Amino acid sequence: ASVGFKAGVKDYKLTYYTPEYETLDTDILAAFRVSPQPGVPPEEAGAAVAAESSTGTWTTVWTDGLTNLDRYKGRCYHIEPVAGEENQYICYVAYPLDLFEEGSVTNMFTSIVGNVFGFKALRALRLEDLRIPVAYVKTFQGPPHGIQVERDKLNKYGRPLLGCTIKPKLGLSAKNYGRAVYECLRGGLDFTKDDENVNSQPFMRWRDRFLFCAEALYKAQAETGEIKGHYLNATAGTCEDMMKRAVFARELGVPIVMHDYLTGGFTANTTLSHYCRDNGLLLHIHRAMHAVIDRQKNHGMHFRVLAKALRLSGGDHIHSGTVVGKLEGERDITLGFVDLLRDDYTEKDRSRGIYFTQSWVSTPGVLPVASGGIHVWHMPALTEIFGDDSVLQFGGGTLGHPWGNAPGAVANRVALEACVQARNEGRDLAREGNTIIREATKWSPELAAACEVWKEIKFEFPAMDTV
Amino acid sequence: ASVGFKAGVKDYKLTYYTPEYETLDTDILAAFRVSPQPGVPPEEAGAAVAAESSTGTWTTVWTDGLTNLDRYKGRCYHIEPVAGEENQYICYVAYPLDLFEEGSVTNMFTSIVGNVFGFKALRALRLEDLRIPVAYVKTFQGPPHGIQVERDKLNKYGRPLLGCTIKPKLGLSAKNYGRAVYECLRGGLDFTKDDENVNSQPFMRWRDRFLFCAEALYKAQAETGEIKGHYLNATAGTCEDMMKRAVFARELGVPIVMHDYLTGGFTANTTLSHYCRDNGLLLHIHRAMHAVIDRQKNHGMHFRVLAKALRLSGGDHIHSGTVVGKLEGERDITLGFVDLLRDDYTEKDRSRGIYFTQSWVSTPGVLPVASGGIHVWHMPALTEIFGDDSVLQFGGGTLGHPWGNAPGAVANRVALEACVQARNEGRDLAREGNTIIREATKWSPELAAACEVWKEIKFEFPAMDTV
Amino acid sequence: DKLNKYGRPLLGCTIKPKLGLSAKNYGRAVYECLRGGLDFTKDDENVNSQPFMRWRDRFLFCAEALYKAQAETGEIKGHYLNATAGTCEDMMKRAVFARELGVPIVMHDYLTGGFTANTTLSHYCRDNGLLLHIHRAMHAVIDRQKNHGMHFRVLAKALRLSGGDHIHSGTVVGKLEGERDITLGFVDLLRDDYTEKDRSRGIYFTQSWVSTPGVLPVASGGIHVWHMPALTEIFGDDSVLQFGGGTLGHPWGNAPGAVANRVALEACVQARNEGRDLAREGNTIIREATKWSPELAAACEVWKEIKFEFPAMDTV
Amino acid sequence: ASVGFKAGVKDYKLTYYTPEYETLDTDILAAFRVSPQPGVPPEEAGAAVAAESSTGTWTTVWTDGLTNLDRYKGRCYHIEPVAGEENQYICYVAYPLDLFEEGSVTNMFTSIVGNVFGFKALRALRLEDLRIPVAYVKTFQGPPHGIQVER
Amino acid sequence: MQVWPILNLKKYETLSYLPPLTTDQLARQVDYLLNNKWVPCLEFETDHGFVYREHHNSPGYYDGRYWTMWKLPMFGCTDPAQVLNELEECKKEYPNAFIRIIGFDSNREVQCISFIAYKPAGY
Amino acid sequence: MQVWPILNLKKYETLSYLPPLTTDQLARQVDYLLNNKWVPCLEFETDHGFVYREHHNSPGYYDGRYWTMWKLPMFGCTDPAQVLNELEECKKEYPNAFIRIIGFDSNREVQCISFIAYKPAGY
Ligand SMILES: O=C(COP(=O)(O)O)[C@H](O)[C@H](O)COP(=O)(O)O
Ligand SMILES: O=C(COP(=O)(O)O)[C@H](O)[C@H](O)COP(=O)(O)O
Ligand SMILES: O=C(COP(=O)(O)O)[C@H](O)[C@H](O)COP(=O)(O)O
Repeated sequence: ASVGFKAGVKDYKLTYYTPEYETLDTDILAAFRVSPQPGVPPEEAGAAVAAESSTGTWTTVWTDGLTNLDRYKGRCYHIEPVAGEENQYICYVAYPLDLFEEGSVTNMFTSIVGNVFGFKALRALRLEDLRIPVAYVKTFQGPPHGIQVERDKLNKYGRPLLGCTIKPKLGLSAKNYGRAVYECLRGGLDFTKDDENVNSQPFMRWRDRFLFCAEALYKAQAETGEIKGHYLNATAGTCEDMMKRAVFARELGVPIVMHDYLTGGFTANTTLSHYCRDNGLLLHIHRAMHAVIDRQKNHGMHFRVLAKALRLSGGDHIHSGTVVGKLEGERDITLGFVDLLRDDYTEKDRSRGIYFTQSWVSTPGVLPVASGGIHVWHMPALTEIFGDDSVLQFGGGTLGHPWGNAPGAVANRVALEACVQARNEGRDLAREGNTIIREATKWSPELAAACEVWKEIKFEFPAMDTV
Repeated sequence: ASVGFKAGVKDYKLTYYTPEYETLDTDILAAFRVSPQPGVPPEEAGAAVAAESSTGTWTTVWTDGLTNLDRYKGRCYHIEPVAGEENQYICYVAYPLDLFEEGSVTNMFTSIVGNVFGFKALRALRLEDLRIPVAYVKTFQGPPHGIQVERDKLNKYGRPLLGCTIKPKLGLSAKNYGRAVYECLRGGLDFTKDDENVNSQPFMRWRDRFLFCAEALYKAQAETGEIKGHYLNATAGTCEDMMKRAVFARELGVPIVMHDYLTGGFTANTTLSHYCRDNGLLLHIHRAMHAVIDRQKNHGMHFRVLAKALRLSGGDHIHSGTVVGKLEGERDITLGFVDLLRDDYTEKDRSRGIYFTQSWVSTPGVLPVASGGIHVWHMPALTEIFGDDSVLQFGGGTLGHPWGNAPGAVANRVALEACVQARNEGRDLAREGNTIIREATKWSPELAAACEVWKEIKFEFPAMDTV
Repeated sequence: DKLNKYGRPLLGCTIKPKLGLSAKNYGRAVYECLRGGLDFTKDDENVNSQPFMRWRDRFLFCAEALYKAQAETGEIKGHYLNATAGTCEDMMKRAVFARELGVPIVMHDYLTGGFTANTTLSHYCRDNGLLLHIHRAMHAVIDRQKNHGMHFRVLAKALRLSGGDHIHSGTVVGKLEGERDITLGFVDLLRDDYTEKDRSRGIYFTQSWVSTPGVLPVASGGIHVWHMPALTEIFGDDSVLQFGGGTLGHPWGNAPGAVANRVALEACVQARNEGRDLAREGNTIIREATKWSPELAAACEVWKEIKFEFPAMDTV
Repeated sequence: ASVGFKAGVKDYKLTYYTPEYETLDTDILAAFRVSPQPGVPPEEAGAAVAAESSTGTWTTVWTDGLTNLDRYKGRCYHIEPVAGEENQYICYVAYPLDLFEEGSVTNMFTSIVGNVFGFKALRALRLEDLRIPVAYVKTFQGPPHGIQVER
Repeated sequence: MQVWPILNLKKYETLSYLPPLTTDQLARQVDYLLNNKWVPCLEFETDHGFVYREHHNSPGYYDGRYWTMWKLPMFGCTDPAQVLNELEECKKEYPNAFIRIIGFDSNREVQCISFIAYKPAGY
Repeated sequence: MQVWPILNLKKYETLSYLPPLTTDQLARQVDYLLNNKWVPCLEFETDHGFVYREHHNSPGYYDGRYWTMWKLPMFGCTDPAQVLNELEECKKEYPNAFIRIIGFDSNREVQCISFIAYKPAGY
């Protein structure tokens, strides 16, 4: 029944802590790691988070009476204390399907992650996971192509794909870029790519680069007999400019373009994902800016949430970290979100940071891309961590080779196939990696030289974000 | 001269720590709060940050020789230890103008903030400030209108503007939204607005809302004799959808729309900023998701950087926090970025978190919007902190009034003018606030009731981000 | 015919300062000028779109202002909205917004903008019923010296061909150079259908126009009320006389500044129509009017002994 | 502070000859070869050129008071006589960045070269050079390709 | 300094900013028209004395510009008395109307003259 | 609980929701304007006291925003008595008009002040 309107403020827990609630299979569920300010009880913290990220505000408003608030309210249905933690809990919040705009990752984030992280009453807040209901999943296109279609278009099967970011990051001219791209590709790499910050600049305007890179990739393809691609970056300042770039790439008949989904944004990214689906272009996604958000364990959004969002918005590849390279990435956590990116069903598994069983109702899988401080000696670990369905990229690891780009590429290609052959023959990549690589140097001068150069280069630091 | 190519990895400091460098007035300067992993010296940490955010990678690449690396390289030109800090420094990095795409905040962030925050060698990293060169500032449109033009179009002068977010956040129908909007506006508020998560949903589709809200605002305007506006939210999943909304708002002849620049993204936001300039629509910007990025002092990006970026991309209003409300916002830091948002020149001032003197070469100023857990008793502090050029918003503070929306609005409007009159007469808002408010309740039943309801509601917690 | 204006030269006024005013202040100044009796106000030629005032904001406020002056006075008003821009695209966007506003006249700088863009604008204006006022910024860089360059009469004929409804033609008596005989000659080349060779006026060839419409010459630049009789006599009815400083420099504000100019002009028109000699009787005609028009009297007070008389560089 | 409005004409040099002015790095600078009519002093010639190519007109207008004229006015900051010349000087004029439309050479010429060459008070005038500030340079695309790209 | 009035200050184009025409002054305008050999014509209007926009607002379109013709243009008229008499006939017939005298130049097909000759009560 | 009135409740922007200004209160607003060194100016309007849309309805366009200037902005004024006197001169001349006092800040080119100083009968 309706009860009168009683103006004034009251605890959020009165309406938003609902420990007896059984979640609907159409609900979007959120796992928040909540660190309350002293004096703020877990129930009120979790309730404040559920309220302000859905239907409520700081004082009682009469308008709730025009609606059915219990039908719409987000609600904290469970709270579990964090082991070894001083005043930190995992509060689970359930959000009704009706609260979200169909197909809009932008709307989903605006609600769940829009204002709650700045609450004075909380010391810190991290969104660890989201259980996206299949009824909401179906409102999205998902990847323009996906793993199966991509291998089919490229006629590539049985091994991880190989890429390479052209270096230096900034400063090269359009013709030099193509020159570098041709040498890399003719050596055995499947792709080369614009570094993420290469958009259009005084030192190299984009159309000139797209043009020279097309000449270069077509030349490497004719020489080797293997389909080649170069991720032409469509990231730009406006949707219009971004589209012009996607359009010129289409005109050139090349197979793949790229976009920075976070710096470019979800709205533009979704627009590009659809265009790519409409025009048969593969979309490689870079995650520039993610660590500003997902690095710390106490505050932010875990990458697995940013990865699920990208799979929804749409992308054929997504940088996923290297585990063993120069940037942070724990193996168990990485293996977990890689499954969330490629598979159709993933069961809850806290040892890998998976708080919710997630189903994708056939949304195509995204190919994880390992890039950043990796080289030939890392090949066995990379092949074993990711398996065939991944793209392994070596920028410095190719353009840093003492003999040039083509031999640098041959080195990486030989190392990978050596690992693929060994694995297929039953060898243990983890135990036998160095031997597999070492054996190959015996017949590949190119690999030997690369091995010579990077033999004792490791990146091993303490991780900031662990399970 | 050119020196041979020597393959292999070497310290970044060999090329990127440049303590003797005098910054160019065309450089983009960055102030990074760096927390190195144990064993990583400040110089190498600052150099790794300068290198990987500009032209360098992990090993030496021969291609640097095709260019003039010193002409392009970003460089750590100064390092200052953080007082009271254990292993934390402020490393200053200078980036040449040529490294950035004209008019693209997206490109600027992709470089400066793209991959460095995930470095294994760093424990944490925060970008505190950016000195945007006037030669780069001029490549942007900036706000579609700006403070002067906005007051001129609305014919509003001499007091802060008043707004109100319609509540509950989600769940109201289109007709009920208009109903609530009309009652609020007829009471004296200048604006009402879609809550940020109200885009288009099963409970209320956007076109229906735009339509009813136009009927409502035009009715309140005719009744009061004052120009009214309602921020119609154009935030959407794709650029196309976003544009359709901006287009219908234009068709309705209403003065203002809104966008969530971070969840929507810089690419789409810049597209909308231009459209608004082209069609005379005021653009209110909401910062949903910012605290996920800017809350913690050790890691992320300070809001002042996100605010400068928005002024460049374009927006007429930007939520700036309330200082005294429900969400975090220190006064000195807030006063500092409010100046960075509204003024044309701001001198370096570390007491307010301003690391660089910033000039705007007449880029229009953005109106800061205080919203979130504020009510009538906060009016004197709000008027004094922000002054006339701000928009003060009361959602719960209006729809939580015991007599309905119209009286709730009258209460806020009377409180504000009471404070404006007192201030203009020479009274001290800080010392005399409660008396000014109290006097007004003597002749305004509406204010009295509101005062009755929220008399002892404060939000005072320890801040996470301080100077 | 479109403006329903007959029997006297038309009156205009360039808003000042040249640069620096905001969009709302521009409209404010425009409304005050127009309500006083001027037929037009105009963007100064260098007012295109700038940090201190973006064009759309100006077009919008100026439309509100001119429509207000028109309703108040009962006379059709116009404000030359400047479509001059850096690209054809931008120029067109401005012409398009002016069309949307339903205003009667826009303007273009044919030489700094260029003949290619000018011809594009001339056609658009024909297609959309917009009057086109043409400013000749940069012409003196080309036509000042007698030994080298291109005489303005060639630049004027070219503009009549490309297309324009008004063209700045000099004042003869104002702050910028313009000999009377030479001016009278090209004014005929601009307005008439046939002009016989006449070297005393610098006309080297008989020119026929086969009904190409005539262009209204616009006198603007350092002119004021005391110059009215000479201006009316040099140009006759078919001209537009513009007073920017001569209006915004009036001691009582824009509206009275406009009344002063409007009264001075009609006083001269009435006198001329009655048979008086504008050349001999000018000062008396003006002086008589000050007796019944406080506004004209004040203006007269202010500019009584201001003349611009220097040796001309280009003579016949 | 604001001073009352005083209608009437006065020397341009009163506002536009500013010999002590230090140019801003955002200013557009012009080097004009000025040949004044007899009786017209260099300072007034240079000032008339600075005024009429930027913010001023022939008589005093009240509207200047709605703005900050010193923020916008072009100004003759230096005058050097031409060697071997009879009554000819090089007057330098500085124009604030805000006076120009971004990316429009058309607007730049309309201001600097629009009406000053026809001044009755000058016998002749030549614009010899312009110092284009890098903040204004960046508002232009410049060549579609340029030497390197073309080769 | 005076403030230019705002209310009831409607004007009527040419000559409307001068003091009212005297019989002589009116006579002299008619003479001027005839001396230049222009064809005089009278027009009157009682419903819409000023321009307005009821049917369209595209550039250059206004309603109220057309008034109604009194009889026909006086082709071949050389006697100002004929014009002034028709003005009197029009006035007696339409004392409620605004009446103006216009003069056509058929060579240019433009009205070289146009001034208000009579205004109804309250104007 | 009260129901906010609907009829004859037109407002006038800044200060219009407070009780009527007393002589002293009005004086203090003028002082405030002058102390901040803003230029005072008076504007009056008798025909359209409130915003409307007769000529266009595109975003940001409204008619009624422009009122008419009383004389000129009082540049260099430092005596509030001058302002108040002009307000009295305006009132005697336009007792039928709404009159407001505005204050310009020429550096920002924005009106930092604007309030209704007089309202005609029935307002
Ligand atoms: O800089 C590199 C790699 O070059 P190199 O092979 O020379 O290290 C990539 O473009 C991305 O920035 C990787 O970041 P993430 O994979 O974490 O998105
Ligand atoms: O929820 C509210 C305020 O409603 P209420 O007045 O009822 O609190 C606003 O829409 C923004 O979320 C403010 O956040 P920020 O200003 O920090 O962007
Ligand atoms: O500057 C003025 C006149 O203003 P003022 O009336 O105050 O002198 C005009 O806009 C043109 O520049 C005239 O030049 P020309 O007619 O030679 O093209």
